[PDB]
Amino acid sequence: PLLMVPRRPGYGTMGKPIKLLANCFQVEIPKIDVYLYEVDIKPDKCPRRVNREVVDSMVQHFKVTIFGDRRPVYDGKRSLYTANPLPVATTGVDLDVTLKDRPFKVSIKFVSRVSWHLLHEVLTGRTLPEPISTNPVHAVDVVLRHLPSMKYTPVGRSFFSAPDHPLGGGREVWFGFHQSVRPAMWKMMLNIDVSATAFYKAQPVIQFMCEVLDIHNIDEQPRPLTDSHRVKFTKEIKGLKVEVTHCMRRKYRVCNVTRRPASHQTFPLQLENGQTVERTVAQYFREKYTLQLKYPHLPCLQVGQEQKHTYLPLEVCNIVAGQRCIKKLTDNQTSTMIKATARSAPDRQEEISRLVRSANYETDPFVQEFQFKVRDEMAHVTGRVLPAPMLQYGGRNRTVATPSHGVWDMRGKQFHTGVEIKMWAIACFATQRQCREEILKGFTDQLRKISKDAGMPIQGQPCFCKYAQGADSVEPMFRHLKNTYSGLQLIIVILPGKTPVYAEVKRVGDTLLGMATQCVQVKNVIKTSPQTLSNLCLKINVKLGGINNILVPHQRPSVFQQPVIFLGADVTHPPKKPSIAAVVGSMDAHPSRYCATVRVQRPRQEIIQDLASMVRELLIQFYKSTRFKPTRIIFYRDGVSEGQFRQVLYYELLAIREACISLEKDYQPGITYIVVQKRHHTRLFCADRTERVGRSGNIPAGTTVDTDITHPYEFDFYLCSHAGIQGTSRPSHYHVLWDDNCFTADELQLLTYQLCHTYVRCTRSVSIPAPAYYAHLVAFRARYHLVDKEHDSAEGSGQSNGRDPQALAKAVQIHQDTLRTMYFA
RNA sequence: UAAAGUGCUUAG
RNA sequence: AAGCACUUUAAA
Repeated sequence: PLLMVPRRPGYGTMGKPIKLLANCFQVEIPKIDVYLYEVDIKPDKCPRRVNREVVDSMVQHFKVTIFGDRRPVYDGKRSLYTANPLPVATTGVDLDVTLKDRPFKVSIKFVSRVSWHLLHEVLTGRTLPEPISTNPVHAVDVVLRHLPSMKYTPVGRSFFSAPDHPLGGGREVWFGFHQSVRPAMWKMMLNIDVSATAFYKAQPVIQFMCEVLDIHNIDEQPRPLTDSHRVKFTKEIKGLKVEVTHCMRRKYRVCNVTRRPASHQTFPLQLENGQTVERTVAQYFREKYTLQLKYPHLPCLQVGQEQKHTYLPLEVCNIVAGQRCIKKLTDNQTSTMIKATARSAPDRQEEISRLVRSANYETDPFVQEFQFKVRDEMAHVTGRVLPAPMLQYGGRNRTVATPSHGVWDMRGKQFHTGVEIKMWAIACFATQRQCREEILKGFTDQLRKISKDAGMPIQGQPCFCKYAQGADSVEPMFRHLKNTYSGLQLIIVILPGKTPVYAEVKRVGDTLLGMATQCVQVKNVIKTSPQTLSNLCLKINVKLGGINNILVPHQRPSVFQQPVIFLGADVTHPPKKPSIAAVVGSMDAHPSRYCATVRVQRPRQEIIQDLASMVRELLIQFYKSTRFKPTRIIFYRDGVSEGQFRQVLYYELLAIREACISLEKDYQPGITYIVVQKRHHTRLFCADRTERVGRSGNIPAGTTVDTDITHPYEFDFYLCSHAGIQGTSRPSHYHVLWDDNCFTADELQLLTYQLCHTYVRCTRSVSIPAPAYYAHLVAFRARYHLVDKEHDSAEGSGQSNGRDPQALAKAVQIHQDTLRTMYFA
């Protein structure tokens, strides 16, 4: 049966009101039935751009019969839309279109009609809405997307165009926007955000090579390139598109570069009657084209197939404009781009506004034919700044921290329940020359002092201290350390940086060894900063079950008046690699301690294939530490795309239902299902310049919005719960997909904001609630758990196929000592 | 691998 | 290529 998403149970009333601007723009649509036609192109699986050009040419030539004065819109797929009905029948209409010259056949056919009248009735709330191309909001999206997709180079939901800001290496940054539409209160809204990316600069291939290899001058010192030069240049040119200047335009896909120059590059010239004349490329272009090759000492692009084997000098080829860099940018290019692409919050807002002001929607033919009117000014909103919760730390005095501006420090505070660390070891995978014995000795001295001042005094001398240069030497070492020492709290592995040592250390200490490990980079060991040490101590104390702080028992919502558990779930995708799904669960009464379980799943699967069992295990452990039955389950979810919300819900909800049918008997606790997501393109700004926080100029921590830019009838809200420091903050969006607990807007909003302050790894306000963050961490920890076994699967005699049997599910299974604990930090 | 925030990821 | 990069973080 169909599911029923609960509606708005009310709006929020808590917190200081604040005026805001938003990138959402209103859209006037007529309450008119508009007609949808299913378009099929006969050469299948083509680019969307060529399909768009096909239909444009079709409309150009076939208006005498069919389209006439109309100007339909097309999604690049099997969806065309038209304002007035079209003079074609139920049966399809096959038309021929021309475009070396390869024509297409197209079959357009009416399927149904979408009523924007029903949409207008939904947005105003006059009618209750819940009793691909067939929904009307998608048609609005297509109408608004049609024009920019002809003027600008389209990527995904976004649009770019050429400007000049060289990144280096024949690359440049193209600016542009992201466009999206969504139904909000009273009006369709249009999201427009600023984006930029990397493209190959359009220029002669001579200069592209010149810029790739940094041969600043080649004219005056004419040099024939090298082996290393050629390898790098082939790496950077192989796969790209080039145009030929000696023939009007002529475009090829370059697939290799010759090993030898045009002077020495010989091919069998093909004569009529199948005759052969061996000739060199430079000779060929001299005798057929009357072209004195300026650089015949330079190699040639091989554009043709293995049968044809065409050879073009770099001298005549240009880089075709409009090809985006897919291969990873370097460190240098990344730094340069973020130097150029960085915008603070007010800068970003004053960019978006001028951009949408330049778009001139009033003079867009495809907006005019559908009687659209999009608002030119940003959306004015009013939001509420929630009150941050207090946190009780421990010690003799029981200090309490008041988080100002979504941040506090542990300086002067102690853990609620500190732990003594009696037996501990340390393993430097750095060399003797990287850190002297004295360096690590002082490092450990100050770590011990700061730990005692944190209320968690790590006591005594290191039980073990030894260097190691072997990645495959961590399995023996740990084994030794497990048996010689009985009751070892933890070890520390100091690392030189990125290394497989970390992967195998985590794999052993979490699956084989089953003991606590804290890894530290050498620089932080040798350049000591107390803040780093304090965060390390936080992670360690949590790793030994020590509760850092608790949420003040007084300042809490009424939901805590009953045993409640808190769950966060996340799924991470391979890109034929396995997918990883993790779910966590609070173990204590106050939301600080979490256990977790993790499973492996089919690649590219959004839904969580197995859920009930996982929830089962979690619930069990809750009883084990609570002896109580959780009456309310608060499920936080991240990962599901907006396209596939409800059906996932069904299984997941019926899974949790199932997981609660098992425990005891006649057990139906209150389930509340919320989906968190940070991917959206809604960005809220301060309408009052005075209230911008920090140099970034963001909104304050605790800002929430429940009004005219949110959902018409479903229970969603924005909560920018984090200190915005760098640029425009990302307001995490929450959407209530289920509530049996019947909670008001104020209650759930402030609960999520409080959960954003209960993060153990950081004495700050984090963007999303703690269970979701922990689930993400569990996913990544399992991802490292299943890295291809060192010196066994890699380079098996370059990728290696996985082992699908249940041993893969046990390669992610955690040693029993490390499963019940918070090894996530 | 002290951490958070951010933007490039990477999805025709 | 799961992984980069930058900014900030225990003076008073």
